[PDB]
Amino acid sequence: MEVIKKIELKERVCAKGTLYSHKRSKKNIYPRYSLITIENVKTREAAMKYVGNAVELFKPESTKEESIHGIIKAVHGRSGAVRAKFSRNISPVEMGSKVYIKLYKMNEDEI
Amino acid sequence: MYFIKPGCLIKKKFSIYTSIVISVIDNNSVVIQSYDKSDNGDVISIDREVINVSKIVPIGNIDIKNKSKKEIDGILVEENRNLKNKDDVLLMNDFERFKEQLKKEVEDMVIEEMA
Amino acid sequence: VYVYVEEKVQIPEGCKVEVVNKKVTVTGPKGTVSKDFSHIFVFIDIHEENVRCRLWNCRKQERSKLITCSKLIKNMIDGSMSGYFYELKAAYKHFPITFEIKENGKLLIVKNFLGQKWAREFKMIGDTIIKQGVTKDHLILEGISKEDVSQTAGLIQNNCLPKNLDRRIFQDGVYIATKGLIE
Amino acid sequence: AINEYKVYGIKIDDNGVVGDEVYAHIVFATNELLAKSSFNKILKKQKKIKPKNTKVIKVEEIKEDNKDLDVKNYGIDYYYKSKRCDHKGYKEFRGVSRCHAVDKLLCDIGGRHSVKRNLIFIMKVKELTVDEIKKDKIKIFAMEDVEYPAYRNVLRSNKLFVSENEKLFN
Amino acid sequence: MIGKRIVIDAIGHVAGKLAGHIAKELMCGIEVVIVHAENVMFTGPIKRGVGKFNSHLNKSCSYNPLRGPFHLRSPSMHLMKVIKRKLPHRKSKGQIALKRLQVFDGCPTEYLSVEKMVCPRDKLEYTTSPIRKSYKLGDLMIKFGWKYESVVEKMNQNEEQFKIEETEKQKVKEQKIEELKKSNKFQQRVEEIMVQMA
Amino acid sequence: SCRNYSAPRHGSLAYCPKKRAKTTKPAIKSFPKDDASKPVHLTGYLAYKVGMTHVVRLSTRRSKTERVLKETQKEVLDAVTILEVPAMRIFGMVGYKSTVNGLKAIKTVYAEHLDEQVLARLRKRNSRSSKLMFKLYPQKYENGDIKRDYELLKRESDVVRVLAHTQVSKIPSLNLKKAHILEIQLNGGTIEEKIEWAIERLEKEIPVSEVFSQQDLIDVIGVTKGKGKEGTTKRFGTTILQHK
RNA sequence: GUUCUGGUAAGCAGGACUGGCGAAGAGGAAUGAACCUGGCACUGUGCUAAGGAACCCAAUGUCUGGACAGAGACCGAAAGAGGUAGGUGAAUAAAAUU
Repeated sequence: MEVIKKIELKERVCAKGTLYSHKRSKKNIYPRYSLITIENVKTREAAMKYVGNAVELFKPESTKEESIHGIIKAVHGRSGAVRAKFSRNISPVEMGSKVYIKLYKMNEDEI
Repeated sequence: MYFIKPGCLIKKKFSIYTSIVISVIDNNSVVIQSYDKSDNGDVISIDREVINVSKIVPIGNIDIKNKSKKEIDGILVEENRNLKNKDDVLLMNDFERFKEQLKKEVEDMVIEEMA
Repeated sequence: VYVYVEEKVQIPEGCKVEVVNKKVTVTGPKGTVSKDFSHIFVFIDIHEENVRCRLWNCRKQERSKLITCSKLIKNMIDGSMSGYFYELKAAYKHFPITFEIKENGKLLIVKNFLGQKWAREFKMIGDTIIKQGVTKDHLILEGISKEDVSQTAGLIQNNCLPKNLDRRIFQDGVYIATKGLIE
Repeated sequence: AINEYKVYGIKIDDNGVVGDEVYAHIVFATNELLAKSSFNKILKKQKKIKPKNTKVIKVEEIKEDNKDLDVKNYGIDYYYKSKRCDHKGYKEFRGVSRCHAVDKLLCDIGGRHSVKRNLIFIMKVKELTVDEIKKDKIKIFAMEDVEYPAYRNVLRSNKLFVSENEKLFN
Repeated sequence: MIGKRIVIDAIGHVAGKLAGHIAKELMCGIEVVIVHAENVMFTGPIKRGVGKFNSHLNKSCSYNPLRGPFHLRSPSMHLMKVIKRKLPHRKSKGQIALKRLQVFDGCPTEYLSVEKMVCPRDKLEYTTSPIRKSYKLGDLMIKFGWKYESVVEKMNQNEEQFKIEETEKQKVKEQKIEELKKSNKFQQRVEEIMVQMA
Repeated sequence: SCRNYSAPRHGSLAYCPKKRAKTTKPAIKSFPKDDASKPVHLTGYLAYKVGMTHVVRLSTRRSKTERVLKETQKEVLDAVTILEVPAMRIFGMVGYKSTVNGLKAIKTVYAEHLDEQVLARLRKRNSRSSKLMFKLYPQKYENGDIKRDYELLKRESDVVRVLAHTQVSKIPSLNLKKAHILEIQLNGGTIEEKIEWAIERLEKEIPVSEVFSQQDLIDVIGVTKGKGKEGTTKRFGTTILQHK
């Protein structure tokens, strides 16, 4: 079963993170950008080393497309969180989900 | 219990190396001589500083009833000579790390059969 | 703010004391007593044949608690070398009060107070025992713990007074006459 | 943080240097602009020269040495404005500089009397020996007779959750 | 992350401070189990706590009490309602989040073996001064009609038995293995397996 | 504005909402405190209401302070109710365990032979059955399942209760062919003693004389007479309004 | 907002000066015509204001003093004692005290 293999392949090679919010103020949301936390990264200086890296959301139960790709654009706040952009806008139903950080840089056009 | 008095040996918050108290100012502040090391190329530096007591942890005592700055630098470099920033497994190259891993992993396979 | 506060109590020849945490326990001729000081912020230890309390950098109302702690420890030591006593005396202008001791000195009954026909029953707290005095109107209480002894005596005194009568004409009662250490 | 400056200045009219006097003023302030402000304030109250007739010729910072961070005793004479009137007083402090002494007073009065730093005025700062000390507070620390243990616990790690069996504090 | 679980021992933590940290995790997809809810600590005298709770019982719906507030009387359920109101519970996202939480008085038998976490920033001895009073939630709730105190004392005695047995059972294996591995019979086979992997 | 004169409320709010009971047969829901200091005994029973009559009794009750010399004796007429109580038969037992959510049942164990009257409660319509109800259970006696069951009850239980049914066939006027079943608690002794006492008595008949005696005080639980839908004047006792 | 006249006053009646709402959206004071920031065609990337930074809810921590009242963060007078932190001026002193 290909899904079980594709997971183990990704698990061995990537860092792990979770999606927790869109970019927002107290009143309005900006769904083009999403906010991520990475496992053991806990300062803004530590987080700067990931700016530019590729990210992937893998979803095996999906009928349309099994994974969405994206890129980390900027650091956010002072405790090591980041801001990222994806080829499609993330649904509110997909918040709380697991994200993979891929250890190589890509250009803003590739996504 | 230890006491904060001239010659107490202290560590600072989230730090591995020892430092030493030189004078007591008030019921909450002290003057310390502080040791630290640049991981960029083993460059050490020792200097004096004023600090609040809520950032330090006592661990022991020495004399220094009378000494000069250059003497206490000597005391400090001896004291923390053995210590290190990080476990070597994270510093070495890939093949060396794997070689070290194998030893542990094989030893378990022996123990689980021998027990 | 006080820089340093210390208080000390000396352990006599026959006595033995231990400190587990903030519980302090005492043993000696008359028996054993213990008390827990976990509700006070203080440092207690035993050093060179003394019991020592200490604090640093404390407020005015914290040092009052340290001192109070030290006086309670002394009462425990004293009470262990000899117990304490309290003396009670019945007083009456017309109706003679009468007393019964029951349950080996653990229960006291009072009868005929101001001519009342119903009885009153009082129970002894902790180690305390009740005994007959020099004439029929006197009672004596004896025990190890100054707290337990004095609390018992107080409860008797506080209940055996007139109610809804003018106390400067009706002067009957049971009163605490004498208190001290036993010889 | 607080710094020490010394400001110099002269009078001018429709023409230059109208008096041959020069006036000086030592001040503790955070920056040069707060220093220059004080110079204007004192001139207008002790003399009657308003800014349009003044020129500042020099501003200098004053700095000590104290390479070994040696601890010294200082006495300070001050006043402050309350709701009632102006209140004078004297207090004693310990530190590694005159500025270290002065920053501790400003903090003290703000804590004890609810006053913003701009309503406090320093009159005199003097360095003292052990025989000179007047009030009770610092004398024990000056005579070198103090030790005490730690009351505050300190965290071992930056992690939010840790295993029950680990060591938690210091 | 969805699919992660965590077990928390509630003893010695200040109630309102732990609750904030827990609520953030529930919103990030973690499943949380709290154990020992009867040992959480509140600051101040118990006298003040009693008055704050009396003012709460007085609140009710004027025209129909079966709509009005429900006043819960178990330590587990009380701490549950403290966490509930630090989440967006009037909306679906909060209702999903709440169903990831379980709270127990004592420790149940299915959770004796599992390793347990703690939150150093919220422990009383870090976050408060020593010179002031405090009380436990188990001490307040007996005054407002909780009826299962004794059941929890019996549970607490089973835990102590399991702790001593497991520690005794561990220390023997530690001794056994450490004394074993110094032997030649062990150190020989290291070579015998390595001959076939070098 | 405040009302003109004071008066009490009409009816008690201790019984609101006043809804209809679910079925006609009551469970004893609360039992008196156990005491290990006494022998094993039962705490309840079932009865049927027959009717009323009156009696005359002698009495000598007066104030202790009444100064009258003579030992006065006086007749009093009193109304009384008669209840019929045929012996109940024991047919099983239940053990319970204490939890943070109250008492919960662990297991139930039944006698080897059960009566037609009790099996009739288990089906809905009496005259239409294949009667294959408990026919496979007796094997559990041969297999030792019963002996394993008693072990579990004896090992882990806080409260023990027996199951008993009533012999309806003795009271023909009821027109009833299904027995009534009640769960009754045992007080006195330890769990082991309680279980042994029960085991000795499965299938046997306990007379009412085991449970109660003359002059005893008892509590009676029942469902009242029905009266249909009714207005406020009768349901709560409110006054009738002005005639015009 | 700053000021004035009549009235015990009033979300009361009536004038003067400089900006508003009327005819003004957006972000902030939980909510509010008029208050704070600041004037609007339509898109994209960066930065700041006012106001925030345990959790609801995007971003939070540190240092030094006070304070124990179901207090305060939101909140009433003349009159006062008690507890505690500091200033100044009088004494006395065989630790200090008033």
